[PDB]
Parts: sequence; structure tokens; C-alpha cells
Amino acid sequence: MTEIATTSGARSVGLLSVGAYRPERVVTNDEICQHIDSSDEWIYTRTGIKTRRFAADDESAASMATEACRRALSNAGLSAADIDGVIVTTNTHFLQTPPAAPMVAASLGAKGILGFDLSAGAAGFGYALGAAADMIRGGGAATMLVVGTEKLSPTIDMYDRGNCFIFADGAAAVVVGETPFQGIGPTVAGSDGEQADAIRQDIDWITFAQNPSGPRPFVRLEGPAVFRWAAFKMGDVGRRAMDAAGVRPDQIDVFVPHQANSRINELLVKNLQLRPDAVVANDIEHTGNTSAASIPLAMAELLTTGAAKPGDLALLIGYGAGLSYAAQVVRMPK
Amino acid sequence: MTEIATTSGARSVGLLSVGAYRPERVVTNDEICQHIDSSDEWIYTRTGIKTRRFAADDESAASMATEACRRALSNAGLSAADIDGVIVTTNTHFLQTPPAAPMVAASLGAKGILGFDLSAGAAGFGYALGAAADMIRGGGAATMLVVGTEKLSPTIDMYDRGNCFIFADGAAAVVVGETPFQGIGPTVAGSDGEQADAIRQDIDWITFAQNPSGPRPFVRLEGPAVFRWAAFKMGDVGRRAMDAAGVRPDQIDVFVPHQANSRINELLVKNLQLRPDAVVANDIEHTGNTSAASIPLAMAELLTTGAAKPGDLALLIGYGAGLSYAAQVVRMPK
Ligand SMILES: CCCCCCCCCCCC(=O)SCCNC(=O)CCNC(=O)[C@H](O)C(C)(C)COP(=O)(O)OP(=O)(O)OC[C@@H]1O[C@@H](n2cnc3c(N)ncnc32)[C@H](O)[C@@H]1OP(=O)(O)O
Ligand SMILES: CCCCCCCCCCCC(=O)SCCNC(=O)CCNC(=O)[C@H](O)C(C)(C)COP(=O)(O)OP(=O)(O)OC[C@H]1O[C@@H](n2cnc3c(N)ncnc32)[C@H](O)[C@@H]1OP(=O)(O)O
Repeated sequence: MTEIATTSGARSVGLLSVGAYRPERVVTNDEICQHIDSSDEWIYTRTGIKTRRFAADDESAASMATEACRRALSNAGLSAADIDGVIVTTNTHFLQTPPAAPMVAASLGAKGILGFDLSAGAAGFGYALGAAADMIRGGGAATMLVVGTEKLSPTIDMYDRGNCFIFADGAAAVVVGETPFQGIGPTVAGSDGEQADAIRQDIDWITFAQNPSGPRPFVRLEGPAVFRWAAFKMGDVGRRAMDAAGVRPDQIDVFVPHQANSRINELLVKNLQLRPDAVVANDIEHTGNTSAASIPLAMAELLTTGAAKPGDLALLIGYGAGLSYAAQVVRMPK
Repeated sequence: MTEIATTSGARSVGLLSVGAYRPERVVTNDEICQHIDSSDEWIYTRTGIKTRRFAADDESAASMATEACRRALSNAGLSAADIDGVIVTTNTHFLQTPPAAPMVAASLGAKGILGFDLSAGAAGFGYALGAAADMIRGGGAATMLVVGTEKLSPTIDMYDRGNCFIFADGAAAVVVGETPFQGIGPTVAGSDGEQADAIRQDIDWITFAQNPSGPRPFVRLEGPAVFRWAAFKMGDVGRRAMDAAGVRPDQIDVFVPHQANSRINELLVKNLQLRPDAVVANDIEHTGNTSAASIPLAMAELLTTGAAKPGDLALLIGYGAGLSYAAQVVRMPK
């Protein structure tokens, strides 16, 4: 008999940079209301959204992901050659196959590197970040790209009074690699598969394919149900993430929850009992909810405005579809 | 400034068990030959396939994954309560969201546990396995389910003379957890994004959705290119996985390549230069190509026939869409 080798990589792993891509076209609340009975004022006070970006027709979750990666690499002072793997997290790659990751890799000039697509609603970034961290620590890679990307706008039913003003397009990537001190806390994650219907595609693609004369699929949302779940449960998730990371709530400088809704997030702020001067991500204002892309996009907004600084202690909480959640403490990149 | 804490999991991780779900309906080559100009003889000698199983209309990738997990749990002497996380790998979950994993978790009676969907063509399993091992060793979980599942049959163009006889339905899961001795070698993985068109959905869902009554999407395949790529490249992949695991080719007792084609796989046998008596998975004979699910399904097939024993040193090689590949040495479960 023989033994399978026991291996390990670098223990200390961190975020080296963030890179954000936001589509050109700006969509105002007045524009969104062109098919629903609503107002700009209502939408804003209910969601915290003022505007959002929609990508062009020639753009995709993969294409925006690539731009986001190019930017993250630039901000890290690295090239494609430095990366060992890419995990794409998204809910809007509109192909059963091929995966987006290998495509992104080839467009970056690193066609050979490992990679896969990971889906878990808005929690995808948290799961993907944790996954890169585990892999790097396990020695399966030294440096990786983790990119959240979303082209949600083609899934929106403009007549849906419950959600048409919520979702938007964009991508953001983080470079993950070895750092002098631990930059990514342990992953806290879970789900509620009993509420799988709360955020969904209503009609599966095959069903749609077989009945073209029926309705087409759209994103459907049980808003209040999600609101209750998130505002009620994400305080404990955050607490477990900070506990695993061995940091107190008073030590958090930056709160970056998934940008689902500003009312939920400000509720989670009070709940987590961060300190008064704690910086709270509000990228939802002109970005809207970009699911898997929301957290890294928000990290980038906090950094480009200087509201957050490199090295700040941050709490990331992703929550959403399937009813999935993932959270971790991290040191801000760049 | 406080340093972020690091959590720790198991050092030795293994496959405790495997469970296989195979759909009731058997589709013979002659049945496939009702819509293409071919013969049973041709298909068999060119692919190694005699028959394949197709799932019922009311079955899905998530539902077969669930049955597969239940059996895997049963074969390990465990219940849902013992599982900390589930990763569903598939290419045929026909919803952008919610993800399959939380749904499967809830059907199993463990609705809270962490989980996500992983897509990487047929290499999904290897990536999913590698990720589960990384998370367990990293201490994000102690015991996990990794389930490969595929309902490919509704994506087949029955008139496509190049592929209609290749893909099939089924699911199989492994229980992954701590073992006395190292049961899972290091992941060796990569891709070839320049050949993303080799195996693909021809029409993306959104384009299709905006012209439903026109042509619908189907799985398309540049077979000779894939054949060439796999037979020429997977020998070195295997060799890297074995070198990583610190094992010699003469020490492998069981070869389990992705069941894409029996001609490719037998070429890889000669290429890797395994010993004469080494057991080679040939589940493809009556299972067909089940992508993400093929390796676990084939593992299960070898064990139920006694051709393989639990504890045998196995080389797993997954290759397919996006042009992705993942390989590792492991000890057989159950
Ligand atoms: C291609 C397919 C692929 C589809 C698949 C695409 C992939 C998707 C991937 C998603 C991945 C994720 O998980 S992303 C993260 C998920 N996050 C979220 O969904 C955000 C969380 N959502 C929320 O918190 C909520 O939606 C709120 C609070 C923002 C929305 O509040 P609300 O639900 O509108 O409030 P409520 O009044 O109770 O709701 C009912 C309605 O609002 C009222 N209303 C609306 N506007 C007005 C108004 N101006 N004046 C008075 N009332 C108004 C209407 O009566 C309307 O009726 P009616 O509505 O009853 O008709
Ligand atoms: C909703 C959408 C989502 C869709 C998305 C669904 C998700 C998919 C997920 C996939 C995930 C994976 O990675 S799965 C792993 C992928 N694996 C594979 O694809 C398996 C590898 N493939 C192969 O080995 C190949 O396909 C072969 C060798 C089986 C096919 O060879 P081939 O068909 O002979 O190729 P070709 O050179 O075109 O043949 C040329 C000529 O040969 C003869 N010929 C060809 N076929 C036949 C025939 N059946 N019977 C008699 N003769 C024939 C003819 O004279 C023909 O005519 P003429 O040309 O002279 O006129």
C-alpha cells in the first residue's frame, strides 16, 4: 500500500485589489416607472435606489466579468500570467454550457488556467471568495481571480410592480493571493431551501422551450418574505462571521452587505451594533441590486470615494436566491 | 489592528460512500437511430455506447441529485443531520436561479446547511470534489455531499447525427469527510477557453426568449476536435495528478475517466501506461455520457459489480465543455 500526498499552500491569504465595471447606460427611476404605477420618490424611500446601470445588447455576464478582471489585475499591478485560476460567480450566464470562466480566462490571455462557474444567488461572491481562499490555502493555486458578474436587465418584467426597479447590470473582481497577515476570515454560510420560491425564475427554460406560445420566463420575487428573512436572520450570520474571524463588532470599520435593499441593510447595521462611525456600503444608490456582483462593486465604490481605506476591517454578508447566505470578515484590498 | 483568525479542519479527507441514481427508461441505439442515418453497430464501435437512460418528464437535475444523495447517505450509514454542506455540480439545472443545492438540502431534511451549484462541463465533479476537500480541510465544514447530476436528454437534437446518441440522464453523489488516511489527492485542473465552441448551447436563452417561435437551443458538439483534445492532452493531466498525489502509474488499481467516449478512454489507458490488470471504468456502455455525473456514476458501477473494491487507488479525470478539466487520485468509497 501507498499513501496519497498531504499538501498545503500559503496560510495567510488576502484581497490584493478590486476592479469594477459599470455599464454606460444610466436608467432613472422615472424611466423604470414607464410600465408600473409608481414614483421615483416611493422607489427611493423603499429601496434606497436612485438610478441603475443596464448593459448593452452586445454585452454579457462573461464580457463584463472580463473587463472587471482586467481592471482588478491593473489595480494589483499583475498580469494574466500571475493568475492560477478564476472563479466566475453569477446567475445570468445565459448558457447551460460552456461555463463563463474558461471564456473569461482566454479573453484575459490566460487560456490554460483552472476555473468554474458558481451559482448561489447574491451569496455567490461569499461562496466564491471562501472557495478561492480554501483552494489557495490548500495549495491548489497561489493567486486567483474571483469575479462577480450580472446581466439581470434582460430577466426583468418591466410590468412587475414588485421588482422591476430592483435589479441591474455590472461586474467586479477581486484578486486573491498571499499576504503578510491573514486577510480573509473563515466562511460562514447556510441557506433556507424551504423558501426557494422567494427569488426565482418562474418558468424553467426547457418548459419554456417546449411551450413557446406560453408566457416567457421572468425574475419573480416575494419581496416582503425576503425582507423579513434578511432583516431577521442576517444579524446572526454576521455575528458568526465576526466570531470565526475572532473580531468584535466594535472593530468593524466597513460594513458591505449585499446591496439588496437599503432598508434591510440599515436595519442590519443597528442589529450588528457596529460603532456609530462605521462606514456602510450604499452603492445601491446608483448601482441598484447586482446580485453576485453587488458586494465587490460596493467594495470598489467605498474605495474609489475614500469612504473606505485599504486595510480596513470589513464585514461582507451575501444573501438571496435559493435562500442562500455567505459571510466573512476581510481586510479591504487595493 | 487585530489579525483575522484562521480556522482548521481535517488533514485526511476521503470518499466515505457513493450513491447512484439511474432513470428507469432505457433508450437503445435503434431507438436513437429512428431520426438519424446510422446503425447500432456504428454507434457502439465509435463511442462504446450500447444504451443510455433518460429521465421522466416530472424528474429534474435537482430531484435526481436528491435521490442520489439519499442513497449515498445510506451507503455511508449517515443521515442528513451528519452533513454540513452540499455542492451540486451540473450543466442541466434549467433555472438561472434559485440554485439546486439549497433545494436538494431541503428535500433531504437538512434545509439549513451551506451549498452552491458548480458548473464546469464534465469537469464539474473534479472541481466540486476538490472544493469540498478544500473546504473540509480549511474547516468550513466536516462532512459534505458532492453530487453530480444531469438531465441532458431535453437538450438533445434527436436529428443531430453528430451527438444525439452521446448524452444521457442520471445522478450520483459522494459523501466526503474525515478518514484515518489521506483519501483525496491534490486537484490538478485547467482549461482551454479558445475551444469554448467545441461543446455548447448554440443559442443563448435570452436571444431565444426574444424569438421563442423561431429555432430553439440544442446541445451542439464539434466531436473530432474534442476527441483530439482529450486523447492528446488528458495523459499529461493524469500524470500531473498522480505526481501531485505522489503515486506511480503502476500503483493505480482503478481508472475512472469521464465517460465521454470509450475510444478516447482506452487511448488514455495506454497513454498513462497503467498496469495490465488495472480496472477501467466502462459505465458508458449502458449509461452513456452523463457529463458532471459520469465519474461518480462510473465509480458506483465498478463497486456494485465488485470489479473495484473500496480502498482501491483510483485516478479520476474529468474533461469537457468550456474546455475544462479536473483530475485527482483518490481511494474508492463505500
Ligand atoms: C429570464 C428569467 C430569468 C430570471 C432569473 C434571473 C436571476 C436572478 C438572480 C437573483 C439573485 C439574488 O438572489 S439577488 C438578491 C435578492 N434581493 C432582493 O430581491 C431584494 C430584497 N427585496 C425587498 O426587500 C423588497 O422587494 C422591497 C421591500 C424592496 C419591495 O417592497 P414591496 O414588496 O414593493 O412592498 P409592498 O407594498 O408590500 O409590495 C407590493 C407592491 O408595492 C406597491 N408599490 C410599488 N410602487 C408603489 C408606489 N409608487 N406607491 C404605492 N405602492 C407601490 C404595489 O402595491 C406593489 O404590488 P405587488 O408587488 O403586490 O404587485
Ligand atoms: C437547451 C440546450 C442546452 C444545451 C447544453 C447542454 C449542456 C451540455 C453539457 C456538456 C458537458 C460535457 O462537458 S460532456 C463531455 C463531452 N464529450 C463528448 O462530446 C464525447 C467526445 N465526442 C466524440 O468522440 C465524437 O462526438 C464522435 C467521434 C462520437 C463523433 O464522430 P462523427 O459523428 O463520426 O464525426 P464526423 O467526422 O462528422 O462524421 C463524418 C461522416 O462519418 C459518417 N458518420 C457520422 N455519423 C454517423 C453515423 N451515426 N452512422 C453512420 N455514419 C456516420 C458519415 O458518412 C458522416 O457524413 P459526412 O460528414 O461525410 O457527410
